[PDB]
Amino acid sequence: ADTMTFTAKNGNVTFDHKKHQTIVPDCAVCHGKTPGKIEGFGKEMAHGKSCKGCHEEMKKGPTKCGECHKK
Amino acid sequence: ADTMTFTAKNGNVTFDHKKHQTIVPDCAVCHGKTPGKIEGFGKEMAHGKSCKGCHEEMKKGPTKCGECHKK
Ligand code: HEM
Ligand code: HEM
Ligand code: HEM
Ligand code: HEM
Ligand code: HEM
Ligand code: HEM
Repeated sequence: ADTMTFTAKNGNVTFDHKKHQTIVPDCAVCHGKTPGKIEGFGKEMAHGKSCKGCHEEMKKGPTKCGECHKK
Repeated sequence: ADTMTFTAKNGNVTFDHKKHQTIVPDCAVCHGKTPGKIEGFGKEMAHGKSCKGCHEEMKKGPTKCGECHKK
């Protein structure tokens, strides 16, 4: 439906945008004031606040390498 | 499901893999013998035969930078 697959040499990472919208109901959490592309998105942001950091803080969702990176 | 994102400093590239699976004759066109991770995939391959080259040769699909790279 609205799943984004981010390529990574160590295993692609599948992100269900629609599901995340259903459970994080404020776009601004991920996008600030402009839902759309996230400037700079890549490894550093994904391993920080844009992906892994939320999972770590909320104790829900993937935090170990292999939970995201699927060979 | 629905799209792949190839992160790039000059604008991420969104790629409808399923659509390409449908219209492009055989997985081997992009994957060789077996579908799996495309070793080396990146700028050189994308600007060559893996992406842009097909679009140019077959006169269908994006060949201009901004048609693929979106900020
Ligand atoms: C210590 C554990 C991890 C290691 C060693 C690791 C390794 C890497 C590496 C090497 C890359 C760059 C890939 C490339 O440029 O081809 C990358 C990117 C990425 N990682 Fe991880 N990763 C880990 C944990 C995670 C986790 C837990 C997540 C999910 C929450 C994640 C999500 C991502 C995403 C989405 C990208 C790609 C951003 C883009 O598309 O450019 N990683 N990771
Ligand atoms: C209803 C609230 C939201 C709206 C309206 C929204 C909208 C969008 C839009 C328009 C895109 C661009 C798709 C494209 O490139 O064509 C996008 C991408 C994205 N969204 Fe959301 N989103 C929302 C909530 C969220 C949430 C809560 C998260 C984090 C959990 C999130 C994470 C992302 C990520 C990682 C991308 C890919 C960014 C990129 O490729 O640069 N979104 N979103
Ligand atoms: C692009 C960055 C992100 C990636 C790659 C990512 C990836 C994932 C994956 C693979 C799952 C498990 C599969 C699923 O249930 O859909 C998941 C679950 C989850 N994520 Fe993320 N996520 C990202 C960003 C975020 C952010 C920024 C937050 C919080 C603000 C968040 C909160 C959650 C939560 C609460 C779950 C648990 C879902 C459940 O238990 O049903 N994620 N995420
Ligand atoms: C002359 C026009 C173009 C320029 C100047 C350009 C520029 C670039 C640059 C600088 C990169 C490397 C990005 C990075 O390392 O962060 C890149 C990679 C890439 N470009 Fe282009 N590009 C052009 C045309 C195209 C077109 C037409 C397509 C689509 C058919 C395309 C698809 C890609 C893809 C898929 C990557 C690889 C991103 C990744 O590593 O995942 N480019 N391009
Ligand atoms: C039905 C035929 C196809 C199958 C079964 C298939 C399967 C796959 C699989 C399993 C992956 C993930 C590989 C990984 O672990 O990274 C993948 C990624 C990819 N495929 Fe396909 N594919 C097919 C057709 C195509 C076609 C026709 C193209 C080119 C037009 C293509 C281009 C790509 C690209 C660029 C990736 C991302 C890079 C990568 O992850 O290796 N695929 N495909
Ligand atoms: C990973 C490499 C490639 C990338 C990033 C890429 C990207 C795109 C994009 C952005 C479009 C326009 C949006 C869409 O119609 O889905 C497109 C269309 C198209 N691509 Fe590719 N492409 C790739 C590889 C290929 C290859 C190898 C072929 C031929 C073997 C091909 C054939 C086509 C065709 C025929 C269209 C036209 C679809 C239509 O008219 O509706 N593409 N591609």
